[PDB]
Amino acid sequence: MATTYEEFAAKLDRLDAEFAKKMEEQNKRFFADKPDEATLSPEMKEHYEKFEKMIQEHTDKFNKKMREHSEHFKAKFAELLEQQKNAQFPGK
Repeated sequence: MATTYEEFAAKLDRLDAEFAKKMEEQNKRFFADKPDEATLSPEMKEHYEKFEKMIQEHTDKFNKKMREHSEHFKAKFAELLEQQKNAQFPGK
């Protein structure tokens, strides 16, 4: 279900606010590698790999300026999963 992420990661690349600060937490993937029930797949680890490359490229500094709108972006994560989940299930 990486789609939900592949769809948001495409539009978030223009914000580098949340996704930019979320990728930096990748290092935590180790300390938090432990099982959390969800046992999510690397579906997001394969796509997010395209964002990190932007961090050191410039996004790292962008997240500082776009951080002003990161308030509404950090929330998008909630709808991110609904983006596709809803895109392939028209009802509500």
